[PDB]
Amino acid sequence: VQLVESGGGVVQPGRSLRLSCAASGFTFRNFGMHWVRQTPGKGLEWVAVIWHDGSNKFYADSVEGRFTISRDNSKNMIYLQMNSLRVEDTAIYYCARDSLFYDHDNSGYYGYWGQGTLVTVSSASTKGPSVFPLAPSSKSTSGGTAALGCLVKDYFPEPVTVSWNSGALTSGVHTFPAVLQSSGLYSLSSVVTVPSSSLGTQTYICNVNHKPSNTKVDKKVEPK
Amino acid sequence: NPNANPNA
Amino acid sequence: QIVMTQSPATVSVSPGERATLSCRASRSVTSKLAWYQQKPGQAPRLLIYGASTRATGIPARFSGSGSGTEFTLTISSLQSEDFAVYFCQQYNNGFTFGPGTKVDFKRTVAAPSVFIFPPSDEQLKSGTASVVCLLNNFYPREAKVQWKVDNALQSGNSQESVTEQDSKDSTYSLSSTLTLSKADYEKHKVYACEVTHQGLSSPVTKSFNRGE
Repeated sequence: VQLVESGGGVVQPGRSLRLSCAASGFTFRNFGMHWVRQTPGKGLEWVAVIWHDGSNKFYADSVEGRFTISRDNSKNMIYLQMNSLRVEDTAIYYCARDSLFYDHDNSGYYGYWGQGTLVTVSSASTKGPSVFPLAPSSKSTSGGTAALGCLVKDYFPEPVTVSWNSGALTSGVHTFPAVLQSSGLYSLSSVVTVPSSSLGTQTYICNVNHKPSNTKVDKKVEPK
Repeated sequence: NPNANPNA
Repeated sequence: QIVMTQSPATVSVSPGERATLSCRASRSVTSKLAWYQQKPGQAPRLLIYGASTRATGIPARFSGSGSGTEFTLTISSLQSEDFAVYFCQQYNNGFTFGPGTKVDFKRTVAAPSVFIFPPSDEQLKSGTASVVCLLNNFYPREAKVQWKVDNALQSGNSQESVTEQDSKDSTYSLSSTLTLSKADYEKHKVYACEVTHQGLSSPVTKSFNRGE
């Protein structure tokens, strides 16, 4: 059993998009299919369900009138057409098959999932990040250990890669998951703890690379 | 009723 | 729609221990409830349907019980492979999921190291001030970070980010970023970051004064 989604990407709000999900390794015409979406913030949300023949369909209240689920039993496919997209529709969209075995008193759970495809509804345009120092100081030092880092602010889209001293510095590094700001631009911080002995005789440089905008920044971080 | 069995 | 609530948000388990996760329903869902396991980056995986029935290929240490409004997922002796998030999902009236419960590796309580980073002067010239407060290498995962500007408690103008549980340390690190306009930043003096955690006898405050 193999379910494979694709078709996602980045789109403006108010626009439209169609998703696809190929199904393999089981009798497709004998099962209803579902669309379920996941958000980092609202968790897992059911989207729609289509009968085994396309006969009956049901939609989540948040997408009724804007989303339409379809299937082709001769292609072993299932589609989802999204209309008048809102930024609140940004999620990972999974393909799910109803049931594990057939049963008419046991149905409505998802026996098999797809890997999922990501839909990003944003008005932001591609933009490189600005890199500011998280400079070490007396208030960044605890005992023999100092903290320093970089602030990779206001970029789009994901992801950015951050290294330290061109890969030489690995132990002690923490690159935090990016965060979506009220601007619609992403933002993260990378930090490292180093011995306070070396702040005078060791150069620390974070290497920020944002391939979506061909942006590469090296930033030396020295104490204040 | 969306919980009706959608399978065959 | 029907609301599934899960508690607690995180459970700390050592391999071989018993793990209990609770799922509650707004209204009764009879025995129409599922449990799913999800590891970071991967899609969910079916564990238990109905209320008690295991899926094909799920070890016997996974056991589900419950009826109507209160359900419980049990892992009799936790193993290497079970550190993940666990969602429940009802399919009696509609289809709704619980928020999820993280199961992580238990270790010694470790208080965080609290670090404060003022805004750079390069950023201040572009019009915005970002204040970053770092909580490094702590356990357990729950922590409360509170921003204070001239002793005024700040709410709604900060964002948090948390690492995964570390491979070797089994610790967490947390980031909290207070964002102010330049004009607002220069209207005030003291910028304090106050941290509450189980490993702290009393809350820890790290602060600086603008232009220090």
